[PDB]
Amino acid sequence: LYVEDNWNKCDMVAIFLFIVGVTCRMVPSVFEAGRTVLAIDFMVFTLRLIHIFAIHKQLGPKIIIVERMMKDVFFFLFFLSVWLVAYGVTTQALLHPDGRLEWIFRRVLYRPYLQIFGQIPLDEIDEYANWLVILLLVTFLLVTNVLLMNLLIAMFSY
Amino acid sequence: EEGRLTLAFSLHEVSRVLKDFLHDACRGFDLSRKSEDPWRDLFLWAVLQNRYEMATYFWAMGREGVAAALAACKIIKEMSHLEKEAEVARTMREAKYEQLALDLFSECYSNSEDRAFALLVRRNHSWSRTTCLHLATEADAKAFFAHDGVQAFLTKIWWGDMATGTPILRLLGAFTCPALIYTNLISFFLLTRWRKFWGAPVTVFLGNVVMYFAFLFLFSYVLLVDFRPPPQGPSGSEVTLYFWVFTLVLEEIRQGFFTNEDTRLVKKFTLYVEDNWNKCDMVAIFLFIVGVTCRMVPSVFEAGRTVLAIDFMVFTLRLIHIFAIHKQLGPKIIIVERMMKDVFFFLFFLSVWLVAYGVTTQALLHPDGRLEWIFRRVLYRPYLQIFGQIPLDEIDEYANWLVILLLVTFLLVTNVLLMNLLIAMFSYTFQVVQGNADMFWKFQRYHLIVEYHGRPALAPPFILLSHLSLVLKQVFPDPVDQKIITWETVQKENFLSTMEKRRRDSEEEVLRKTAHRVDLIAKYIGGL
Amino acid sequence: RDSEEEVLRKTAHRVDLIAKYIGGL
Repeated sequence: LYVEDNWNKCDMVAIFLFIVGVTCRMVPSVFEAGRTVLAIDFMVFTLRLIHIFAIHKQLGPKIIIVERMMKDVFFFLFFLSVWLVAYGVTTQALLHPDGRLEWIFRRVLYRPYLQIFGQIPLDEIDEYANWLVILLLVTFLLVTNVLLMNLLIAMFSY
Repeated sequence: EEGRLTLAFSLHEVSRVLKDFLHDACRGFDLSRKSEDPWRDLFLWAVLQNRYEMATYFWAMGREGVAAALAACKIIKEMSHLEKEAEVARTMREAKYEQLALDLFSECYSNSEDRAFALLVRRNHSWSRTTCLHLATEADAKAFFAHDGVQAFLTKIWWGDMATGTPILRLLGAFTCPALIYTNLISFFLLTRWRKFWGAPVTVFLGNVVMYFAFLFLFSYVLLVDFRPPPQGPSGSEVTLYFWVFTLVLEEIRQGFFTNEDTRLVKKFTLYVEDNWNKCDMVAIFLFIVGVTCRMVPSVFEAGRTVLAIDFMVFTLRLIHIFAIHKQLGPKIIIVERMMKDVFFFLFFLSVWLVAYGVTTQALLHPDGRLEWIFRRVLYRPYLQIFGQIPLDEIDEYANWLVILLLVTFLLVTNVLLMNLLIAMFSYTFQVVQGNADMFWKFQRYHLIVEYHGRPALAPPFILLSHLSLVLKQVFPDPVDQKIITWETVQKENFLSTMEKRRRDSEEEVLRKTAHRVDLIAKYIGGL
Repeated sequence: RDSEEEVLRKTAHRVDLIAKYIGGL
């Protein structure tokens, strides 16, 4: 019944991460790995702090509302991310005929954080006329991702 | 008239009206012999003429009440879609031959919950051997498929073995574990146990979805790095991806045309295309074959690359259907699909507004003969000014241009208001359409469950060998059903009796009865 | 007891009783 909680599991995984990191901290060869594990342990510790709303009448139930929404939010966000990655694959395999896996992955990540955050690199997204029509169709399709975000927030509020 | 033109009424014309209506009543109707199952005959005779009271009466003495109430729903729905005087049509359509079957099945399922599931799969004796589900799907009985009893049936046929109890975690984890491990994990010569544990629908679902992901990633990498010169063209990509997509199309056609029976080919073809997602697969295969034909033309190399790279987009957009079975997420898809029809139009007009703004700005501030320059600048401003980039070096310059830039910044808040209107109507339509979403999802789940029941366990690659085995195989009880019939009748009359008791105990009847008795006793006492 | 359904049923039954009695006469 101790483990039957969800937050007791939070504390358990937190202590596990911290002890793994403190064991890595004794290995001079894995110095950076220990630093990484402690710096994620800190994140789980500071995420533990959420329970202090439980006693506040005004704010308290908002936490459990969010927790209820989170179960569907994770799945829907995962699929939306798969859609975004598919869009990235289409763009990369069409416009730019990048053998470095680092190049492909980092460009797909940057376009998710530049084109979806307000950066249209016309120097790399607009170039002979077939590529222009392709860029047109991509800008055309982006409104579907906007609709997907609208669906997300609508179901979230419902 | 048509029958005599080919080469007053007997029963042949009647039989033909009915067979034209349903084709489930194909037997149909010697003017002397005593009729067989006459109460049905009277049900029909009184439901064709749209007579209600005599119809439900004649029904309340017949054998079945989820076979016949659904056939009568279909018949009156068709006739109401065939009426001329719209008053008669609106009268017919408001007859409710559906609530009767839904009610009889509710009361027939609460009482046993395991005989009901022999009622559905049953081969009805009086209506020429067609299951209650056939009749229920012809009538488009959305209000019947949404019935909790039928939903539990669809579940127990979805899983198949250890039906209600198989958590998704242990289910997915059972991938590699052997027979006895499954026995210790999920309930259910041991080769037959492995068959009964990996022939069920849900295992076919997961197997085919895993093979689908593997197909998409193989196709991605072979569209990315397997474009060797047109001398070889698609070298490693072509063989694999072509084999896969070919067997996939073969699976689609087979499952489309070789599943139910050997009915009319044009009808099956038209109802295959009558979907929206069958059209998705059709246009996908068309795009892929166009691209693979372009891939043989060394002059249009880039065009083939483009067509394949759009084909990939339509393939990966096909993946959306796998939410249909998830209760929590399922109906969100159809909510979005409902909103999309208005979303497309409203977004198109908003885009026209944005382009008009771009034209005003370009024709005012910058007096660009290159069409490329104009179009690309209008596109960039839609992705820079509406995304957070105000180029003051090109939007601010002598004072008239300054006032113009001021007015443009002033007007931008109207586009902000337009976006607010968009999201507001978007959120409203969701609550507006949240009603029928559950019923539509239930219908979709039925179609999906029977679909995945139909197919074998092999994947699209192994679907070749599966269909090979299929073509190879193509190359080479009265007492208990009588018991179920009697039980059906007993439950029908139970339902009728309790409905009549509840109608008697209605307080309107009580008040009218006591008022009439008060009037009688008052007249009597006034007589004295 | 004060439920109006019980009140209505009680008064209807009493009306039926008195009606049967007065019809007997």
